[PDB]
Order: sequence, then C-alpha cells, then structure tokens
Amino acid sequence: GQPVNDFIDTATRHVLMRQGVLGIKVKIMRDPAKSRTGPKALPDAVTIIEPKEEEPILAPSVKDY
Amino acid sequence: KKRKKKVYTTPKKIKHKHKKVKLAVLSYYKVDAEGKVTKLRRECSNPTCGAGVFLANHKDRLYCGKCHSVYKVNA
RNA sequence: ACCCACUCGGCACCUUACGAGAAAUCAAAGUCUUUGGGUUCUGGGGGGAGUAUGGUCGCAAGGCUGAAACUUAAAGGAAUUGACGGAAGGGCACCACCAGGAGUGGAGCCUGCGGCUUAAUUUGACCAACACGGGGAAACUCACCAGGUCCAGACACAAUAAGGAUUGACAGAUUGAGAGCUCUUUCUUGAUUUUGUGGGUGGUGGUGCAUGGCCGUUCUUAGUUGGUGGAGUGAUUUGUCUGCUUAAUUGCGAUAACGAACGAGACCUUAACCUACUAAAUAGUGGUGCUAGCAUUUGCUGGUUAUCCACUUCUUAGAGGGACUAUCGGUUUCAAGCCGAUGGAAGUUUGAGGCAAUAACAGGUCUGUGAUGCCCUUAGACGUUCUGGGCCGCACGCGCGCUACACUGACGGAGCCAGCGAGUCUAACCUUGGCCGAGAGGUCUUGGUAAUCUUGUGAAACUCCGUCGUGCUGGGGAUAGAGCAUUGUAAUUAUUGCUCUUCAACGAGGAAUUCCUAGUAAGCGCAAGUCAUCAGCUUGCGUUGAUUACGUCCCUGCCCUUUGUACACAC
Ligand SMILES: [Mg+2]
Ligand SMILES: [Mg+2]
Ligand SMILES: [Mg+2]
Ligand SMILES: [Mg+2]
Ligand SMILES: [Mg+2]
Ligand SMILES: [Mg+2]
Ligand SMILES: [Mg+2]
Ligand SMILES: [Mg+2]
Ligand SMILES: [Mg+2]
Ligand SMILES: [Mg+2]
Ligand SMILES: [Mg+2]
Ligand SMILES: [Mg+2]
Ligand SMILES: [Mg+2]
Repeated sequence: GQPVNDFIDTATRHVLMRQGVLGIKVKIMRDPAKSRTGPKALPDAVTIIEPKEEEPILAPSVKDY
Repeated sequence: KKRKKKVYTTPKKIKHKHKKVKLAVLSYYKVDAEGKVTKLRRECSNPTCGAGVFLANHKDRLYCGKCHSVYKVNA
C-alpha cells in the first residue's frame, strides 16, 4: 500500500568480502505519530473521542445571569 | 565457451628501433683553421621550423627534420 | 411373562487412566531399576532360509525336526510434518470447461528458434524458451571471422643511458590503405621512456551450480507467524475451528485458548457525477458592442482582451462534495449476509490498475553496471582500436504474426469525425505557408523550448453516389525487371519511399490448439519506444462495436478439511 511509501524507508548496500559480495537490505518503519508532514497515522487506525459523560438534570430550572 | 590457440600464418615482425650511431658532432659543424664556422645545412622557409632546423639530405632530396618539408640540394 | 433391589458365573461395552507403554493404545499390555506368586513355550540386526543335509511321518502333495558357507548397515515399529492418490467432502478459475465469438494450425510473406551450411554464420533462454534479451545488427552496436595497428603495461627495483633511455617522420618499396606498421639513405625531440624482475590494469573471457541486485515462477490463490497458556517424552500441535457467509484466515460465530502481527481489506493513481466554489488571449461562449463578407423583415461566417465588454455550460486544475450496497420488499442458525425493485452520474470490491506476506526454485541474468569471489588471459593480448566480412547465409521442422481467399467486396469521386503523445539554440527537432515536381521528394520562409505552433495531428474503419459483375475476375499482390528520390562516409547481399511492368499460391484451411463475459471480443487506424534510415514488433490511445453465459467440476488445474501411503530427489 501507500503507507509503504509514506512510512517505510529502505536502503540496499553491497559489501565486498574476500569470498564474494554480501547484500545488506535495511528496512525501517518509523512511527507515524511523529513528524509533522503527510499523514500522521496509518489508514484505518480509527480513534474515538471520549464522550465526556454528563448526568441529566430533572427540573427545568430557568437560569438568568 | 572453449577457445582455441591462435595459429599464425605469417612470421612475427619486430618493432623498429632507433638507429645506434656515434655521429652527433661529426657531420653537424666544421671548424676552419682560424675558427670561422658557417652552418652548411639549409634553412626552412616556414618560420616555425627553427634557426637550427638542420635540413637533412637524401640521394635526390633534402629532408627538413621537424616541418617535414622536401627540397633539392641542386637548386 | 415384565418391574425394582441384590448376588454368582459369562460374552462384551462406556469414561478416565491414578498405573503401564516407543507410541498406537491397554482394566490389563497395571500391581516392573521401589526390578522375585507358580509354571510351559518361543526370540537375540537384516538376508541366505524354513533353504541344504540327516532323520521321521505321508500313497502323493507335503508335514515335523532343521544348519552352514557366504553376504550386508541397516532392515524394522509407532508416531509428526509435507507431498501425492484413477480417495472422500466442501469451494474456485475463460492462463479450465459449458453456450459461443474471433481465430491459429492450411497459403504467400515478416520475424524468432532448431538443423544444415560457413572463415564466421557470436551468444543466453527449451506452462515459467522461441516480434524475449526492450535483440527492428550496412559502419558503430559486436561479443564471431580474415588481417593491420596501439598500450591507454600505474607504481617499486635493477640494468642501458651525453646523444642515450627514447620517440616522431616527406618520398620509394610495401599495405586495402596518405598505418614510418616493417624497411631504403638520415634528420627531429630529449631522464617524458626502453629492457628485465615483481606487481598492476583491462577482458560482452569461464563459472548464474561460488555470489549481490533485479526480475520471473511456485501463486491470483488466501495464505503466514511469534508471546503467554493448554496437549504430547518428542518431532509437533492448539491458537489458525463444525456450520453459515465473503473475492478474501471477509465476517457471524463456536471455542483450551487469550490477546496480537503480516498478508486481504484499508491505502494510492487513474476513469466516470458536480450547472456547488475559485478563475482563466496559453480554453472557450455570448453580446456581433466594433467595424465587416455573403444571401435576405435574420441566417451563416471574418478579424473579436492592446478594437471591447461580460461569463465559466462545455475545456483545464486546486480545494471539496458525492456511494455507505441508501430506501423498500423478500430470505437466512433470521447474525454475518444474499436476491429483486425504486432512486441515483455511479449499486461484480462502481470499472481498471499500483502496491502486495511467509517459505522457496541450484528458475534467468557474470552480455546493464567502475556489483563481484575464484579460475584463465594480459604485448604476435581473450585488452583497445581500424579495414572488410558475418550475425540476413538455405534440401528442412517449429512458435509469435502480417496480408488474403472477395459483391457484409475491390476500385473512383465526394462526405468527413478522435484520443493518448512528442518536439530544436551545448544545433538542426516538430514543421505550417508559398513555389516546383506524377510521385516519392526539392526549395524559400514562418511558428513552436510548446493548453500558445506543428494540430481541429480534417487517422482509418466508416458513410453516400458511381465503375465492376461471381470469371483466381477489376479478389490476392508474392516473385521479378526497368527507372526516379531520400538517410547515411558507405545502400552490392537489393535501408526505405515512388512510377511502370510481371501477376505465384490462396476459393476459408486435418489432427490439433489459443484468447475472451460489456464499451468487453472483434474490426480500424493513431501516437510513443527502439530511430540518421528502417514496423509486418511492443507500450498506450481512441473510432466502430456483437453473439453467447451469469453456470459447472466433465477436462485442465487452484484452495481448505478428512483419509491412505512402503513417497521426503517427495508419483
Ligand atoms: Mg492492497
Ligand atoms: Mg457368554
Ligand atoms: Mg537372526
Ligand atoms: Mg486458420
Ligand atoms: Mg561488424
Ligand atoms: Mg539461479
Ligand atoms: Mg508452548
Ligand atoms: Mg569492426
Ligand atoms: Mg537475429
Ligand atoms: Mg483534442
Ligand atoms: Mg536496419
Ligand atoms: Mg515508430
Ligand atoms: Mg522487438
């Protein structure tokens, strides 16, 4: 998917050794929550906001300043 | 891929070598009894040949040496 | 004769093993290194071999008893995972089939491969090789063949070294050659080199079965993994599952598992909708406001933001909205879902892609790489250049294709419509327009570094009106001859284009075999890539636009579960 382009960073190196070439592939997935550019979270990483639960009152109790 | 030995139909040729002669002062200048000397070789007309251009000689022509021009001794 | 409660003896069953066992399993196969109730028989790795011989019984067939030589590193038991099965159950695929369409296989030609031939006809590859190596090679490319140069042999050491160590050379032999390559007599330069010894550098030399990277394939599927816990001595297993559902290990759920991860989905690009927003001589429309050209109680057009006003429906691109199977009706372990209809631009994941897990293959590439180990070679080179030739060579076999077999047509006139692109000033790219030429093309200019110009790429199929008239015919245009041009130093083995002439097979193609379910098949052309020149190739683009089926497991295969296995190099 796209988040591979967004958050995955890969490097490939050849290592010359006395017996041959040894391939190194480094792949790093950085935390989406950091950085200020592009998407800041993975797709479908849905978060919900707490309802800030409030009790209900009984009487109308008109209020005037 | 197997490769064969190259077999030559012609003899080997040698690379040319500079001729070894111990004549570097003998045939260049001559000294008179008193000491007067005048260069016996000719001068290239083209100025980019040098005062010491030292035109060489052959049987039927004179070789420049640097500008590679051809003249005649019987001019 | 039934019922209930017992009891002794018997054939047996169910649960679990506290116990035993290598395990399968076992109420005995328990009471076994905590080893002893009594007693009979048998075995000592696999074969040779229940063979030979002797004895004994039998009418015989044969039975009972029963070796050795020699040979050999396993044979064997139970269980695990996978793979396989002409095993079962459940799903799935147009690289499978059904119903079909278009074909290919038959012809001529183009191209690749094999084989032959050749100095060479370089070479890799054999579903997952064969218009593939972006591989459409005149030179180059090039790796091959016949020859000619050159060192672009760095550095260290030693030797030669006052004209030397060294080059370079006009002409004349010579060489295909104006290569001083080798020479013919002799001049230039000057510690830059030569020679030898180590060493080094190149190599489209070998090894892809020593490697990296990349790519293809397994595998277009849904699959894969650890943590803690449970089961097992263990390899392993559960989690990761009966059922229903989904394209989906997608979910509903069930549950010795719980809670997670990758893959799927989500995501991204593109294609459709927006009279909503923001606006635009690099896009358009209107007002013709401005002159206006042509016909006429008003139409078609010209120049239209430095002649001018507006305004974004169409065009463009930013921010956005829009679909979430919405609603409704049915059906369902009535849950996940599924099927119809109505709305809507859009209801097969709305279409198409991009990205894409674990494990792997001795899959391909050392000929992409100044990625590379090792081996070989390195001055008469397997290094590098230059000339010429080959890669294209034809008794033949095969795979991609192109053009056809005609009247649903060919030819002629006229009509007349796209979309994706690309394009030069570090040099000649896309080319309008005028003139010349039958043509191909030539010439003089212009515009365009580009929503500006080429270009509305006025493409082709197609359409309409005519010639033909079922005759291999005016279908077909292979082969071949003559001439005219363009690209290129160079066109012969004919680069390609054009004109005239020649006018072959082919009358729909055996066995066999490919692709495909809607803007899809098929027809048709166009742009880009490769490109000095060369498309019958590819990558995309649009124009015209069907038939058939919404299925099955018969063939070919794929996935899961169960089962068998003497398979694990895995049928
Ligand atoms: Mg995805
Ligand atoms: Mg009984
Ligand atoms: Mg034995
Ligand atoms: Mg055919
Ligand atoms: Mg060549
Ligand atoms: Mg390999
Ligand atoms: Mg465990
Ligand atoms: Mg050559
Ligand atoms: Mg070829
Ligand atoms: Mg257009
Ligand atoms: Mg060519
Ligand atoms: Mg082209
Ligand atoms: Mg090609």
